[PDB]
Amino acid sequence: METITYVFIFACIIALFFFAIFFREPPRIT
Amino acid sequence: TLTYDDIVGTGLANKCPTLDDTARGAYPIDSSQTYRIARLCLQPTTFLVKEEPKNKRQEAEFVPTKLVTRETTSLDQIQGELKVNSDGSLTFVEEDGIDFQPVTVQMAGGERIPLLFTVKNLVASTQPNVTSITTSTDFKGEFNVPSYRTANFLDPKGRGLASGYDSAIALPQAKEEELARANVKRFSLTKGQISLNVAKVDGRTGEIAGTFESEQLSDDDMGAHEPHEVKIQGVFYASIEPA
Amino acid sequence: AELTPEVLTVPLNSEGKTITLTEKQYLEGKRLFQYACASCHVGGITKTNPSLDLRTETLALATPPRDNIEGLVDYMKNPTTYDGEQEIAEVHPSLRSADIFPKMRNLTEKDLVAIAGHILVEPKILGDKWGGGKVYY
Amino acid sequence: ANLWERFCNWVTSTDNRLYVGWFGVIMIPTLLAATICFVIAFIAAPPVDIDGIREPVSGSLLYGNNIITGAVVPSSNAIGLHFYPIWEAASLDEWLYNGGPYQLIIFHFLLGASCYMGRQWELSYRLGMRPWICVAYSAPLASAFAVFLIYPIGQGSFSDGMPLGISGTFNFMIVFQAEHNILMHPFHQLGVAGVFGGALFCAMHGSLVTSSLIRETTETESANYGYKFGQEEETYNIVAAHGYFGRLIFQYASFNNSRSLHFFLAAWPVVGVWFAALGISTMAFNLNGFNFNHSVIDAKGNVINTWADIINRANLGMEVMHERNAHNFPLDLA
Amino acid sequence: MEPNPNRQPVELNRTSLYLGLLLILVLALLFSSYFFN
Amino acid sequence: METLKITVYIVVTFFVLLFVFGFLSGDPARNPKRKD
Amino acid sequence: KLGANVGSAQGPTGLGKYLMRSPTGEIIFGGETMRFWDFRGPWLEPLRGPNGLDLNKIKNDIQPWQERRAAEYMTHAPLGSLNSVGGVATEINSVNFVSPRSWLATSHFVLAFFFLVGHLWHAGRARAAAAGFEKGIDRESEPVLSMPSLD
Amino acid sequence: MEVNQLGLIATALFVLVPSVFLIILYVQTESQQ
Amino acid sequence: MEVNQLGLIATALFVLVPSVFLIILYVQTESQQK
Amino acid sequence: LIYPLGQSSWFFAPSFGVAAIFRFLLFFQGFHNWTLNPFHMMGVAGVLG
Amino acid sequence: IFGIAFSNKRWLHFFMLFVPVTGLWMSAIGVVGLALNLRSYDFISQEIRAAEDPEFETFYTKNLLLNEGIRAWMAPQDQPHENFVFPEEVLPRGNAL
Amino acid sequence: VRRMPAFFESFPVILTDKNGVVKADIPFRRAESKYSFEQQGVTVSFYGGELNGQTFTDPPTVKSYARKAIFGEIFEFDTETLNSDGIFRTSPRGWFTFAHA
Amino acid sequence: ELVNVVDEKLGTAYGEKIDLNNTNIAAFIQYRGLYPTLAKLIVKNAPYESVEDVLNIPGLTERQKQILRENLEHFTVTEVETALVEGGDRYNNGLYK
Ligand code: CLA
Ligand SMILES: CC(C)=CCC/C(C)=C/CC/C(C)=C/CC/C(C)=C/CC/C(C)=C/CC/C(C)=C/CC/C(C)=C/CC/C(C)=C/CC/C(C)=C/CC1=CC(=O)C(C)=C(C)C1=O
Ligand SMILES: CCCCCCCCCCCCCCCC(=O)OC[C@H](CO[C@@H]1O[C@H](CS(=O)(=O)O)[C@@H](O)[C@H](O)[C@H]1O)OC(=O)CCCCCCCCCCCCCCC
Ligand SMILES: CCCCCCCCCCCCCCCC(=O)OC[C@H](COP(=O)(O)OC[C@@H](O)CO)OC(=O)CCCCCCCCCCCCCCC
Ligand SMILES: CCCCCCCCCCCCCCCC(=O)OC[C@H](COP(=O)(O)OC[C@@H](O)CO)OC(=O)CCCCCCCCCCCCCCC
Ligand code: HEC
Ligand SMILES: CCCCCCCCCCCCO[C@@H]1O[C@H](CO)[C@@H](O[C@H]2O[C@H](CO)[C@@H](O)[C@H](O)[C@H]2O)[C@H](O)[C@H]1O
Ligand SMILES: CCCCCCCS[C@@H]1O[C@H](CO)[C@@H](O)[C@H](O)[C@H]1O
Ligand SMILES: CCCCCCCS[C@@H]1O[C@H](CO)[C@@H](O)[C@H](O)[C@H]1O
Ligand code: OEX
Ligand SMILES: [Ca+2]
Ligand SMILES: [Ca+2]
Ligand SMILES: [Cl-]
Ligand SMILES: [Cl-]
Repeated sequence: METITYVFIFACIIALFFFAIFFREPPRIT
Repeated sequence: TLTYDDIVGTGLANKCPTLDDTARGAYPIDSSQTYRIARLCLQPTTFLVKEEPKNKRQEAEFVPTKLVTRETTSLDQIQGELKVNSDGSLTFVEEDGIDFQPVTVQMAGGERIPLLFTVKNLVASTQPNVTSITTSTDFKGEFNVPSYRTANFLDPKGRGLASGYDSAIALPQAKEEELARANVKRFSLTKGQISLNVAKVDGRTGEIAGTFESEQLSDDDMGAHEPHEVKIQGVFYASIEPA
Repeated sequence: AELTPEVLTVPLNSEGKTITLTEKQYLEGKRLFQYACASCHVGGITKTNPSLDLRTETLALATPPRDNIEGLVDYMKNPTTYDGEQEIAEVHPSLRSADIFPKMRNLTEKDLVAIAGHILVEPKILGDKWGGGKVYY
Repeated sequence: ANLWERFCNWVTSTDNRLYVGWFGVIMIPTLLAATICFVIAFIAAPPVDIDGIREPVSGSLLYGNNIITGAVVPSSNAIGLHFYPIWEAASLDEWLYNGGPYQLIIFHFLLGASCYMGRQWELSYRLGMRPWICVAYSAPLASAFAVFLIYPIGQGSFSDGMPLGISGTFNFMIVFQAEHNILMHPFHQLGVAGVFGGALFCAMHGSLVTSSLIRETTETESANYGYKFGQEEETYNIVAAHGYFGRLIFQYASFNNSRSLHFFLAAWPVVGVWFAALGISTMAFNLNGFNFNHSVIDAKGNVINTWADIINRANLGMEVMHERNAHNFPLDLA
Repeated sequence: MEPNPNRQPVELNRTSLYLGLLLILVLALLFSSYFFN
Repeated sequence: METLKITVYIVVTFFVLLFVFGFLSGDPARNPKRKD
Repeated sequence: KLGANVGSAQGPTGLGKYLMRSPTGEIIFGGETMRFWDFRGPWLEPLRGPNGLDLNKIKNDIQPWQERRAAEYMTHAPLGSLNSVGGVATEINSVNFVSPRSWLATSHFVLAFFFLVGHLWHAGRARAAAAGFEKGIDRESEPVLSMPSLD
Repeated sequence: MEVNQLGLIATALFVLVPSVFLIILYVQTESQQ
Repeated sequence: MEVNQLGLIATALFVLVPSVFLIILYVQTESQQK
Repeated sequence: LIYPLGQSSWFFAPSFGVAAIFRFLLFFQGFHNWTLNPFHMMGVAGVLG
Repeated sequence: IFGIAFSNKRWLHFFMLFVPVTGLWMSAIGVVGLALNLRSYDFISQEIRAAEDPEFETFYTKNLLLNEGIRAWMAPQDQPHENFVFPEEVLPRGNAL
Repeated sequence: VRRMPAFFESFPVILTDKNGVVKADIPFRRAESKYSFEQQGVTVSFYGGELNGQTFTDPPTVKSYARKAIFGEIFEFDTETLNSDGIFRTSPRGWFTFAHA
Repeated sequence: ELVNVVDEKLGTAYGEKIDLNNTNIAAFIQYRGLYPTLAKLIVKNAPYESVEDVLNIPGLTERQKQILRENLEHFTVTEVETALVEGGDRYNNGLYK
């Protein structure tokens, strides 16, 4: 159970990196 | 005829010397002379470990294992007296040499089995009436297997036999009876058995070679757990000389 | 506390004749001990053989006794094992082996007396620290 | 256009979401290999005989670690500086016992990070920027080289490289103090002034700019909406910022040249961290911290301890305990 | 990217929130004994 | 292990050749300003 | 010399206390120095044979010059402090020693490192200057403003 | 009582996961024009 | 490993409660008339 | 202030000096295992960050 | 280069304040615990396993041995008011050193 | 028995006579031990409490009580009811102080 | 069944005198004339059924036997303990200063 927990949190962080980079709010000059 | 630099890093330094297929002669034993083994070498080619099945009934078998400690396993530069006995048998009495190697092997599924592969204090004798050592000669003997770790060795919590803590200091108010086997270190000393089957003899040089099989217990981690039974098979080399 | 004539008075021989070293003598001894000896005997231990130290009680039980100037000077000319049985100049710095231990080449009798005097005075100052090793640092 | 020319155009393209580039061609596969092996080893690797004494140390989660205690453990002391790729092992089991993952990880990581630094040069050139961001990154890069490569080289073993784990890092630090008295080394002292100073100037600069933002928003809005990405005008009043800081200390202690200011922010932590890296890299060849042990002596010759001597007592504890089964002879000489 | 014309807003009115929370909380009250067993 | 060794050697050589021929392919001219 | 049989002496870990095997089988010295078995020097090679260190030569053939050299080299290991106190970091003051090898390796690492940084600094600058943007971005002609958005 | 030790986490997520799904949907409905 | 039997629920709620708070806020910001 | 006030006396506060401060670090390693502390680790992240 | 970038200069500068300021504040909270010896000294699961299993070792158990060395070797000179006398034979030490 | 100060997670076992002179200890390295309970014939006798009037001479037993004496007076504990792990915790005095500081 | 055999040994004459059958060789330095020459012979020729059998080592000189007699009062013998004599430990037991 602990190992699952640590790996789960880690996996979520990598998922977050993907969305933060590729699905970022795009920078727009206005 | 090779130098260190020819050999360094090839793996050849862990191999015992061999004899040509033509070495099927006979090395005369002069009952009047004194003799020595000036060099005994033992090179394991297989480590087998006896499985421990759940019900004693069904004989447990020795199964093959994977060596994880590399080419560091051979015994060599071993010497000692080669006695001629009343009945013409010979008795090798090991005096000294590189007569032990720690070895770790791994069972199918990953369990590691450290052992002190050794012939320490070997006394091994042939059949009676060995007027000449030939490819019919055999040696059968017993040897001692001291604890894999020696008395100073400290566990990862600092506990030891001749040094170290004598309790689980990280559990200051734990009851101590349940940790006695881990807390009180013990030093094993057991017997192993070996047979050396002579397959080649150079009657001129006094060199012999063959195969061996030894049986001995593995590491018990200074009494923490039960040891396993190990069978080591390999090849050997010995050079005999008038002493 | 001071480095007094009293502190500086040490056995010259086994009969209990003493010599009072001068301060210059003490300081020359320290300096020469560093020059010739401290690479193995820093602080009174012996790095290449930790079983034998330079504590005065240890020197006293050496054969011949080494707990005096003359014993130490003799050691520096012709060193022996602790029981006196083997001469060890081939592997230990001495006047007799100055050919192979060149830092011994220019040492005078007065220099050896000085090194000997340092060895006997240091424990009177440092106590169990002298020959004690890292436990006493 | 040629097939090769189209590919070169794509590799060096300014319009890829992540820049690739020629350094990128080496960086991408090496970092991916290091990362994949790191994650699998941190989860599932069996214990590793780091000190070559058949005493294997468990680093992985599945073998009883948590995030804090887990590590990819350094390769065996028996290996030393020998190159130990997977194919030099008889089996993966042997490779795992002996700490093969650590070598594969560190060597790919150091190559991939060196190429990261080149890539920062490369993109700056493609974009018409000035070229020295890569020079600032050379400070942490040099420090990673110091702990994973230069230190092992000096000491003769990758078993003495920094472990890839949180508690293992602390182990490395404590043993280093015992063996080098690094706290007493002026390059580590410069490192500290670099990172404490870096943090102080970071907070300072942030607070000074934030203090002087021009009012562009109402009370119910985040002030951050008062700046639009790419606007021409500066978003704060540097004269007001300077007027505050100049009076806080005295006028001449304050920067009103933003270029000098930003140069200083770069240079202070970068130079300090170069010196930290050079501390580890020269303690690698055992030129160690200042040793004032028994430096102070009274009229008689009694040692009068100083705080240096108390440090020495703590260092002794670390020294005598570390790798408690590894030393047979009285001096730890590497 | 050109906008996707298939996108639609989603809604959950307050009554639906309350009905839904009641379903979940009562299901939990019913199943929790079996989960603890 | 031999097959693994050859595979990695091929892989590494492939990428290293990309890097070298890549940077030989008119790299100074791949900037937004002066191209000679 | 005291009587130890050095070839058969098992140390605390199970490995030989004085002598063990390298990973390819050569006989080498034991303890932490197992990492240094590639070392070769004239005081030691007389003890080495085709198998590595030769137990017979060790037993019978070590000369006093070899003993002297080993003692000298053990006690001049290249460890010492910045103020030239020779020995491990916990050593007391007494011996004024830092090996020339430590001096020369440390100095040249430091110099070689700053020279890599000088390389990057000047190589980057020479590219920027040859291309005409080493003084900054042309406001009237900012290259990124003419590139498509990343997203 | 010797209950199943996963009972607590099973119960807690059984409640929280769908409750929070609903809350998310409700709140963004309220915030629509 | 004999870990604390509340460590799982504590970690889960530690993650879930604040993450859900942020998700609620983000989605209702997106759904506001743009 | 707080730290020595929880301990036996001011003796255990940091002394004001370079080596004295290094001693204080090493005391905290040996007695408090302070590097294991997640509050220290967040401090590290802030300073290095 | 890195996948993300600042786009808002005000946020950039506020974050420069936030990061080191928050870090120092967290370190202070830890020290307030240490005032009471309320340490993160141990992981209990590690110690239960290690006590029962003398082949289990991690970097965490390795560091505790170093700490035990530090306390025994440093305490007599560092805490003179305790008048500690630790006979040579009680000092924790590994082999040889 | 020399008592454990609060600072120490672990502490050696050292016994001194009434003038503070060391008379016995539990050695870590044994090869140069001079003060072992075995060399010094240390025994323990209890007065008051459950063990009143009892005397122990078996050195492992005497050493076990000496390890307890570093904590002060010696108690019998039920470690089963709560599956107690043997590692000290603070009281509400400690928790209150921490949270409020 | 679980006793530490080294601590037990400390409760025998091994804890009081030099045990000719078990004690590490450096102990012979405590008395005049025993180290290294007689020390080596004594360890090499162990075990001894009684202390006085030490006088019978082959090849001792007449002066050696006399030095031995002078030091019998500092010697003992106890049963050989495997833990103390394996590993070459009588010649180097991992302790230096
Ligand atoms: C990666 C390495 C690393 C890093 C980056 C840090 C970072 C930090 N450590 Mg940790 N430490 C480490 C490794 C590290 N540590 C290790 C391995 C140990 C062994 C356990 C420790 C032991 C340790 C201890 C024991 C302490 C820290 C503390 C700290 C914090 C100090 C913050 C500060 O600036 O105080 C500097 C002081 C201040 C900011 C106070 C105000 C200073 C005023 C403004 C000075 C004014 C001076 C004035 C102008 C006059 C100057 C005169 C001049 C002549 C000198 C910071 C989070 C401290 C902490 O947590 O504090 C809560 C602390 O007590 N560390
Ligand atoms: C009871 C009685 C007697 C009462 C009497 C009281 C009384 C009236 C006294 C008056 C008499 C009197 C004045 C006596 C003086 C006594 C005295 C000397 C007291 C001691 C005071 C003392 C030691 C003060 C310490 C001062 C000190 C250390 C100041 C800091 C200096 C320092 C190291 C600064 C860092 C160096 C430096 C160049 C930093 C710049 C980096 C930085 C912050 C960048 C960020 C930044 C900067 C900008 O600039 C702007 C723009 C922006 C954007 C920005 O990011
Ligand atoms: C024994 C005696 C011999 C001593 C010799 C010692 C040798 C050491 C070499 C030191 C001399 C080098 C000086 C270079 C100056 C410089 O950088 O100019 C570049 C700019 C120009 O200044 C700017 O000057 C500008 C004009 S111009 O560029 O100079 O033309 C002007 O526009 C601007 O307003 C003004 O701020 O300087 C600045 O930006 C001012 C910042 C303050 C100093 C920054 C440099 C050092 C920081 C690193 C410290 C690291 C150590 C800490 C470790 C943690
Ligand atoms: C593995 C990962 C899994 C993650 C999945 C998590 C998501 C699960 C969400 C499911 C919850 C949905 C509940 C919707 C609740 C809800 O929205 O109801 C009201 C809703 C009315 O919908 P309308 O068509 O009126 O549309 C209004 C819209 O605003 C709704 O979006 O009707 C239904 O959804 C029909 C079916 C449910 C009818 C349930 C009523 C139950 C009555 C009370 C029962 C308990 C008491 C019993 C006493 C004995
Ligand atoms: C070749 C590719 C190499 C790198 C690839 C992977 C890099 C991943 C980068 C971080 C992505 C996540 C960002 C989320 C957050 C996010 O999307 O930020 C995006 C945000 C955008 O900034 P703006 O200025 O545009 O923000 C506008 C503000 O006004 C909003 O109010 O960037 C920052 O705030 C920069 C500072 C945060 C930097 C955090 C760095 C984190 C490093 C990693 C730490 C965790 C390690 C755990 C390991 C287990
Ligand atoms: C290392 C190479 C050494 C140097 C330099 C010096 N000595 Fe030494 N010393 C060394 C060893 C290995 C031994 C033991 C030798 C043996 O087999 O017995 C010694 C011994 C001594 C002694 C005897 C100590 C005792 O308790 O009996 C003395 C008095 C002594 N050494 C003095 C001495 C002096 C004065 C030196 C400098 C001139 C010196 N030694 C250098 C190793 C080394
Ligand atoms: C741990 C358990 C977690 C469960 C998590 C569940 C995730 C729930 C995701 C629901 C997302 C709803 O998605 C959201 O829909 C709304 C409308 O409803 C969209 O909103 C769009 O339409 C609305 C309404 O006409 C306009 O005012 C708005 O300007 C427009 O953007 C949002 O742009 C979108 O972000
Ligand atoms: C993506 C999967 C990679 C992880 C593979 C883990 C190694 S394989 C793993 O090894 C263990 C010990 O050898 C065995 O006990 C176990 O049964 C086996 O599944
Ligand atoms: C039978 C053991 C030998 C006698 C010495 C026991 C010390 S006293 C002993 O201490 C324990 C903690 O270790 C308590 O849990 C227990 O209640 C108590 O009986
Ligand atoms: O391996 Mn890691 O650590 Ca560098 O010192 Mn030597 O070796 Mn080991 O001991 Mn101390
Ligand atoms: Ca046959
Ligand atoms: Ca229990
Ligand atoms: Cl360690
Ligand atoms: Cl060693």
